[PDB]
Amino acid sequence: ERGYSFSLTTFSPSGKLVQIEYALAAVAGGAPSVGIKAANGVVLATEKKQKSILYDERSVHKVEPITKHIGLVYSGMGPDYRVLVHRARKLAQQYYLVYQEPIPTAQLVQRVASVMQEYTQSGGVRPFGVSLLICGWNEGRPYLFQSDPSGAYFAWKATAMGKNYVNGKTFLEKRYNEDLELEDAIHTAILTLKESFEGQMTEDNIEVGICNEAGFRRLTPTEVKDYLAAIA
Amino acid sequence: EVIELPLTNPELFQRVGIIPPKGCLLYGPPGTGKTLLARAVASQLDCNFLKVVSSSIVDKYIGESARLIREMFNYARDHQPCIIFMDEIDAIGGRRFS
Amino acid sequence: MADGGSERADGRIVKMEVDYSATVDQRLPECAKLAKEGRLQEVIETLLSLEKQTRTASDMVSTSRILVAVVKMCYEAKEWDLLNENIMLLSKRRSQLKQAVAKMVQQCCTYVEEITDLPIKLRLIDTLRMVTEGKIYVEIERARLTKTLATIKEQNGDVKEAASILQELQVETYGSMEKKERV
Amino acid sequence: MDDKALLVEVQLLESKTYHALSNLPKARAALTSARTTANAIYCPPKLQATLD
Amino acid sequence: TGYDLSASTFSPDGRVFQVEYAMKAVENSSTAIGIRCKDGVVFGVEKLVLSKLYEEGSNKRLFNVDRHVGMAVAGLLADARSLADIAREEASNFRSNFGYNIPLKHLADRVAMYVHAYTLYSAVRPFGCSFMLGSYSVNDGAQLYMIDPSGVSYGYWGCAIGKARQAAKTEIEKLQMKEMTCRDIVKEVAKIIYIVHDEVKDKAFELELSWVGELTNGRHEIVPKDIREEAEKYAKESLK
Amino acid sequence: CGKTMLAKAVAHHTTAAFIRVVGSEFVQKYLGEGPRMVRDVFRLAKENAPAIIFIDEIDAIATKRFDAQTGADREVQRILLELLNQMDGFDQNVNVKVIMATNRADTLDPALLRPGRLDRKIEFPLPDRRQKRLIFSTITSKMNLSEEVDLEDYVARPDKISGADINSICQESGMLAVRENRYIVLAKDFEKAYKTVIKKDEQEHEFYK
Amino acid sequence: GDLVGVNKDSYLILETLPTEYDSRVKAMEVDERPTEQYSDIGGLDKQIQELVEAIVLPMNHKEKFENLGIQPPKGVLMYGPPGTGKTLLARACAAQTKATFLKLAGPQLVQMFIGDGAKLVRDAFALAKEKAPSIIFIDELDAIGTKRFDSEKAGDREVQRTMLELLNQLDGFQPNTQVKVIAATNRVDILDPALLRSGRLDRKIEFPMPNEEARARIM
Amino acid sequence: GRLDRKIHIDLPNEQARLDILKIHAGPITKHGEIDYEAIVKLSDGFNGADLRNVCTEAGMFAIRADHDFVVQEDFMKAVRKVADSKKLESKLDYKPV
Amino acid sequence: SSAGFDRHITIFSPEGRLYQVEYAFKAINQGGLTSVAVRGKDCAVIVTQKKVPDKLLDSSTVTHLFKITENIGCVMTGMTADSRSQVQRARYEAANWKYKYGYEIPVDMLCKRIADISQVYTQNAEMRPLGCCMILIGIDEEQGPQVYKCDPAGYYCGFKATAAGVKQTESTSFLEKKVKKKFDWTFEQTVETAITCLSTVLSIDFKPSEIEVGVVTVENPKFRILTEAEIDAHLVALAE
Ligand SMILES: Nc1ncnc2c1ncn2[C@@H]1O[C@H](COP(=O)(O)OP(=O)(O)OP(=O)(O)O)[C@@H](O)[C@H]1O
Ligand SMILES: Nc1ncnc2c1ncn2[C@@H]1O[C@H](COP(=O)(O)OP(=O)(O)OP(=O)(O)O)[C@@H](O)[C@H]1O
Ligand SMILES: Nc1ncnc2c1ncn2[C@@H]1O[C@H](COP(=O)(O)OP(=O)(O)O)[C@@H](O)[C@H]1O
Ligand SMILES: [Mg+2]
Ligand SMILES: [Mg+2]
Ligand SMILES: [Mg+2]
Repeated sequence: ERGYSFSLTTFSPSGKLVQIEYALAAVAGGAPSVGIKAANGVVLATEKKQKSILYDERSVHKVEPITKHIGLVYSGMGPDYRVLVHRARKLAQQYYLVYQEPIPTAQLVQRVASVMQEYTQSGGVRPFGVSLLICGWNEGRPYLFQSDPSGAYFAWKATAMGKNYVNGKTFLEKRYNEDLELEDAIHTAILTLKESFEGQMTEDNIEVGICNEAGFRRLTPTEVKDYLAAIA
Repeated sequence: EVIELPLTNPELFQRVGIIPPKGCLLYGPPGTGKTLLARAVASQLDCNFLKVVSSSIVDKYIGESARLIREMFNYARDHQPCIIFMDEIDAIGGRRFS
Repeated sequence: MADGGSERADGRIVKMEVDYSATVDQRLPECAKLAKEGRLQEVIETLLSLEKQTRTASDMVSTSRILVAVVKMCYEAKEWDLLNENIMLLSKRRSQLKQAVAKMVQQCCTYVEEITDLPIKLRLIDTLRMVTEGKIYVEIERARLTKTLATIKEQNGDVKEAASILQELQVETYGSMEKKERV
Repeated sequence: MDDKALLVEVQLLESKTYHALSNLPKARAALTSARTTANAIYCPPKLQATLD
Repeated sequence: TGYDLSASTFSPDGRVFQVEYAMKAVENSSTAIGIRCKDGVVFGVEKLVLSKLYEEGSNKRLFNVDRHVGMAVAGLLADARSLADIAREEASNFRSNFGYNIPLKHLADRVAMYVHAYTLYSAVRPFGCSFMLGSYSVNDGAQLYMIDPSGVSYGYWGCAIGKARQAAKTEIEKLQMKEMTCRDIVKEVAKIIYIVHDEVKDKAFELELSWVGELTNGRHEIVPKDIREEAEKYAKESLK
Repeated sequence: CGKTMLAKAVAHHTTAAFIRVVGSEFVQKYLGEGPRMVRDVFRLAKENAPAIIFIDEIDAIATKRFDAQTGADREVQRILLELLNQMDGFDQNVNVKVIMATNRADTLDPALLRPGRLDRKIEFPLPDRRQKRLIFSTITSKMNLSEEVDLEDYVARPDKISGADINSICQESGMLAVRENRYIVLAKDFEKAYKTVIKKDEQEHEFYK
Repeated sequence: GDLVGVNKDSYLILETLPTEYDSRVKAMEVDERPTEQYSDIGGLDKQIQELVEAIVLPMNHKEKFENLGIQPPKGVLMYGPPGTGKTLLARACAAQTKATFLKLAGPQLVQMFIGDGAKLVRDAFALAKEKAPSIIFIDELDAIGTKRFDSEKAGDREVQRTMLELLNQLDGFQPNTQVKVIAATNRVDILDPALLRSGRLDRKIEFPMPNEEARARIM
Repeated sequence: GRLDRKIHIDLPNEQARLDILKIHAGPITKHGEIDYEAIVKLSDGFNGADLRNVCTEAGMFAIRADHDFVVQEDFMKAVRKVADSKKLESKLDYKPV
Repeated sequence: SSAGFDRHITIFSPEGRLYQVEYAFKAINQGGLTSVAVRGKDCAVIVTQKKVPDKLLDSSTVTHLFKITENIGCVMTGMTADSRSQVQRARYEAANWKYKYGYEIPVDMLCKRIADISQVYTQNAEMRPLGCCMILIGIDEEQGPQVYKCDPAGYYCGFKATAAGVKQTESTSFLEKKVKKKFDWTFEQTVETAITCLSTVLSIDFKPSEIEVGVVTVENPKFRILTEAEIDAHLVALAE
C-alpha cells in the first residue's frame, strides 16, 4: 500500500505549532511522577492505581531498565511508552556492538530525542504523547534528563511531572538542596508524592527506582512497605 | 411501596425513624407502558388524584402560567390525601439557557 | 403438596418414635422444599406447623436424654438456616416461626422445672437471638421477663437483672400488646 | 525547611517553659508567634486544642 | 455530516456507513436460492429478460469455481466476475502447493479474508456482491456456505438472497429438507420460485438450475434440459 | 448543599421580625402591581422593627439581558429598577438586613452586586471528607442502627457525594429494613442502599494515562 | 366553563350559547369537494388498496371487525421521493368518501405567542370529535416532527412543545377511537422516533419511482 | 429531595414478550394449534406497543380472503411484516445523569 | 471542543483527546453479546452465550471460541470479520515464535505482540482501528493459570475475573462482590460462579443448548471445549 506523504503539523498565522501544544495538554493529564538526585544516586518515584481489585498489580511495570545502569519512567499516554522503550533498547544494542562499551547516558538521550523530533515532521503521522525521565550513573557523577514531545531536552536537579506539576516544583524548591543521601531523597520523594496521592498509600500503589554506582534496579514491595512505614 | 403504604400505615416508619420519599419519576424508551401504569394506579387506588399533561398549562398572559401552579398545589393542600400526576415534564422542565 | 405431607406424617409418626433423630434429617429436605412452592395460602402454613410440631417433639425426646443443650442449639440454628434457604420471612407472610417459638417457650417455662444451667440458661440464650424481628416481639418480652425472674429468684443477685429489664425501652412502642400487660 | 507543625510544637513548648519560669511578657509573645505560625496549617486535628 | 464519505471513519455512534450502502446496493438484485439435500445441494436462479434482442444463455449468474465447487452470485456483475476469478486462482494455487482438492472450510475462509481486506483503507471501495458456495464430497457430505460483502461467511441448511429473500425463506422453512434425496427437490425449487415476483413487476423471466452431489460422482454441472422441462411443467400447477 | 436550612435555623432562633417571599411572586397580571408590592414590603420592614427580609430564587427577576418590545421584559425591568432604588434609599441607620439565595450566579446582573447593596458573597461548596463523617453521624443518630454497622467504610470512598443524598442513603436503607417487617437496620441494608443510589459505573477510559 | 349570554346591566344570566372554536380552525374544513376518481392514478395499485382497507373499510363494515375481536389500525403515514402521487391520493380519498374531511399543513401551526399552537391542535381534534365520522389530513409533517436535542446556550423549544401536544392527542392518556389520521412527508430521516411509534402512525406506506410500464400509463 | 426514586421501565425479556402476547392474543377467535414460542423467538427488541400491532395485522391478513378465523400462518406473516419496518426508527437509548 | 479534522481521523483534539479510537469502544457493543472469564486455584474457565434466531441456519458453525494453540485458548467480541482476522494473525505469530526460538510461547508475550501490532492503527491517519476485543487463557509453568485481555486501543492487561460485552459494568460489580469474600476456589466452584454470574446478570434460567464453555486445568493442559452432556451435568448439579 502507501501512506499520505504530507505533514499533519503546520505553522499557524501566529507562528506556533498547534499539534505540539495539544500533545503537551494530553501529557499534563497523566499520572504524577517525581525525580531527585543527591550526590550519590538518583531516585525515580511514580504512582500507579488499578481501577478495582480485579486487576493484577504485579503483571505490568512502570519503571523499565534499558540496560544495567539506565532507568526510565514516563508520564502521559500508555501504549506509546512501549514503542519508545523498544527503540531505546535497540539503540543501546547497536552502540554496544560498535564500540564494545556501555552507552553513555547523554548519547542515548540525544538519540531518543532525535527519533521523537523526527516523528513530528514526516507525513501522515501524529506526534507521541508522553514525557520521559531518564536516569543513569556513569563515571561517578549521576545524571538526570527529561525529554519532550517536541524533541527538546533539559538537565535537572529535581523535577516533577504529570498532574499538579507546578505544586511539585514549588514544593521541591523549598526542600531540595545539593547534599543529601539516597535514603533522605527517598523520604522526600514519598513526602512530595503524598501531596496529590490517594487517601491511604499502600506498598503496591507506588513504584520506586534507585540508581547508584552499583547499578539500576527496581525496589521490591517489601522494602517499599518498610520505607512507607516510619514516615509520614 | 411509595404511594400506597405510607398513606395508610404511617407509624411503622415513625418507629424505625425515617420519613418516606415524596416522589419518583418513570423513564424509558417509547411504548414500554409508562402511561398505562399510571392509568391502572388511578383506576384502582382510593384517594384524590389530579391528572394533567404539562404541555397544556401554559398561556400567553403575563402571569397565569405560575398562578395556575400555585392554585393546584393549594387545592392539593386543602384536600389532604392527594396524588399529583403530571406527564411529559420535559415540556417545561428543560435545562435553563444562557 | 398438602395431603401428601399428611400421609408422610401419618407414616413417620411411628417411625420417628421407633427410630432415632437421624431420620429427622431425612425428613428435613422434603418438607423444606415444600416451603419453596408456596402455591396456596394456608397449605404451607399448616405444613410448617406440622414440621414445627415434629421438631418440638424431637426436642422433648432429646432433652429427656442428655441431648438437652448440645442439640437444641443445632436445632434452632438449622431451622433458621432452613428459613434462610426457603422464602424469607419464614416461607410465607404468616410468621411460620411464631408457633415454633411459642411452643418452645411453653416447653421452657413448664417442662424444664429443673432449670439447670444448660437446660434453661443456654436455651434462653439460644431463643433470645430471635429478638430483632417485629413479628415475634411479644414473645421476646415474656421470655425476657421469665429470664430475669428466674435469675433473681434462684440466685438472688441484683443490678444486672434490673439493667436487663430496663433495656426493653420498646415497651411503650409495642403496638400489639394488651394495655394492662404493658402497664 | 518544609516542616511547619514542629515549629508550632516547639514554640508552644517555649511558651510553657517561660510561663513556668514566671516571665509573663515573653511567654505571651511566644504564644502569639505560635498562633500566627499556626494559622496557615491545613488542619491541626489535635494540636489546635493544646494551642487553645 | 461527512462521516459517510470514507471507509475509514467511524460515525459518532460507532459504525461504518459505506458498507451499509453496499448492502443497500445488493438488495436490488433479482433473487437466488440454494438448499442442501441428503446427498448434495441444489441452486436456483431466476433471470429476468430485459428485451427480446438478447440471446438465451447470456450472462450466466451460475458460475463454476472448481472441478467440484460451484458458486451463485447476486449484485453487480463485474465485481462478481472478479471474485470468481480470484477464487479460481486461489483454488488452483492450493491444489498445486499441497496436492489434493481444497475443502470448503478453507476456500470459503480465504475468499472471505480477501473480501474483508477492502473495508479498512480509504484508497479502495468495498465490494458489492453477495454469493453462495456449494459442494459435495464422499468423505465430507454436502457443504453450503454464504458470504456477504461486509466479509461474513456462515453455513446454512438453506438460504436466499436478493429482493424477496425473506418471502422465499418463509416457504423454504416449511419444507422438511432434512430427509429426502435431491431428486425431487428440483420440483419444489421450481415451485418456490414461481410463487414470487408477481407478473405485475415484470413480464417474463427464465430459470437457471445447477446440480452437484453423489448423483454426479462429484462433478458439478447444469441440469439436463428434459429434467428442467418436467420441473417447470410441475411448477406451473400453482395457479390452482 | 443546604442554602435554605440556614434560613430556617435563623428563623427559628431569631428574636426579631422575619419576612419571606419568592422572587417569582412579584410579576402580576395587572400592570403596575410589581413596584407597589416591592415598596410596601420595604415600608413594612422599615417601620416595623429590626426586621430581616429573605428572598429565594432571585434568578426569576434579576437577569442580564432584556428585550424592550414584549411587555414582560418591560415589567421586569421596572421591578428591578425600583428594587435597586428602594434598597439604595436606606440611611445606614435603620436595622434591616437582606438575604438572597440563588442557584446559578453566573446569569446575574452585575449592577446588583455594586458596593452598598450586596457586599458579602458566601459560597456553599460540596462536602469533602470531614463534613461527610459529621453528616453521617448527625443523620444516623436518630435511627436504631445495630451495633455491627461501620460508617468509616462508606465515608472514605472516593465518589463526590453531595450533602442532599446522604440523607437519601439513610432513608432508603430504612425503607429496606421496613420491607422485611424488621425494625433494626443491618449492614447489608446500607451496602445495598449505597449501591442503589449512586449507580455510577466508570466513564473512565484507562488508556488515558 | 360553560358559555353564557348576560344582560348588560343586572348581569342576570339569559342564555346558554353553543361552544366556540378558533376561526382559524373552522377555516381548515373542506366544503367543495375535489373530483378525482382513482382511475386517474397509474401504477400505485398496491398503495391504493392498503390505504382504503385501512381507513374506509372500518367505517362501513364495523361488524366485520367486531365479529372477530380486533382493533382497527390507528393511523397511516406515506413517504417517498418527491413528485410521486401522495397528495394526489389525499385528494382522491377526499373526493370519494362521505365523511367530514379536515385539511391541514404542518407549518401553519407555528405561532408567535407561547401556547397558541397547542390550543389550535387540541381545538382541531375537539372539532373533529364532534363531527362523528371525520378524518383529518396533515401535510408537510416534517415541519413539526424534527428530532429533539440537548443544548445549553440557546435552542429551539416552542415547536417541540407543540409537538408534545400532538403526540398526546394521538394515543396518550385517554384513547380516542373515532377520528382517522393521515400524514404525509418526503423525508423520514428527520422525524422524531417518538412520533413514528407503532401506536400512533401504524401503517408506514412507501412510494417508489414508477417502473417502465407505469410511465406509459401516466403519459 | 424533589424526585427521590427513579424507575427504569424497559424493553421486555422474552418471558415478558410471551406474557404480553398471551394478554393481547386472547379475544381473537383463533383456530387450531398455535406455537407462541416461535413468535417470541423472532420478535427481538420489540416494544409492548408492537405486539398489539402483530395481533391486529394477523386479523387484517384474514379479513382478506373472507375468513372469519385466524391460523398460525397469519401470525407468522405479520411478525415479519412488522419486524422489518423498525429499520427506519432511530435506535438510541437515553439515560439520566 | 473540536477544531478541524479531529473528528474524522486520529489526531489530538484541543483538550488532548482523540475520538476516532473511543468510537471503537462503543462499536464493540454492536454484537449484543457478553462473555465472562474466571481464574481459579488450578484452572481457568471461559463462558459465553450463543443465539441462533433461525432454524435454517446451521448451529454447528456459530462458535466464538477458537483454538489458538494446543495450550492457549481465546474468545472474541464485536465485529466478526475483524475478530477472525485477529485470530489469523495470532495463529501465525505463535507458529513463528515456535519456529524461531525452539520452545513454546508464553501467553503474555503473545498478548504484547498483538497489542503492539494493533497500536499502529491509532498512529497513522489512513487506517481504521479494528473494533474487536480479545480474551486469552493459558497455563504457564511455575505460574499456573493466566487470563489476559486486549483492547483496540493497544492496552493489554492481566486479570483475575473479566467480562466483555454489553453488560460489562454490573457483571464486574457482581464478580468483585463475590471475590471480596476470599473463599477457596476449586473447579466446580469456579464453573458454578462463572455460570451464575451470567445467569443473574441476564436473568434467563437457560438450557444446555444456549451457552458455550471452555476450560483449562493442570491435569491435561490441552484446551478443550465441554460437550453438551457434561454441560447439562454441571447445570443440573448447580440446581440442588
Ligand atoms: N407492558 C405492557 N403490557 C401490555 N400492554 C402494553 C405494555 N406496554 C405497552 N403496552 C401497550 O401500549 C399501548 C399504549 O402504550 P402506552 O400508553 O403505555 O405508552 P407509553 O409506553 O407510556 O409511551 P410514551 O413514552 O410514548 O408515552 C397499549 O395498547 C398497551 O396495551
Ligand atoms: N448538615 C447538613 N448539611 C447539608 N445538607 C444537609 C444537612 N443535614 C441535612 N441536609 C440535607 O440537605 C438537603 C438540602 O436541602 P436544602 O433545601 O437546604 O437545599 P439547598 O442547598 O437550598 O438547595 P437548592 O438550591 O437546590 O434549593 C436537605 O433536604 C437535607 O435533607
Ligand atoms: N399516476 C401518477 N403517479 C404519480 N404522480 C402523478 C400521477 N398522475 C399525476 N401525477 C402528478 O403528481 C403530482 C402530484 O403531486 P405530488 O407528486 O403528490 O407532490 P408530493 O408528492 O410532493 O406531495 C401532480 O402534479 C400530478 O400531475
Ligand atoms: Mg405517554
Ligand atoms: Mg432551596
Ligand atoms: Mg404534496
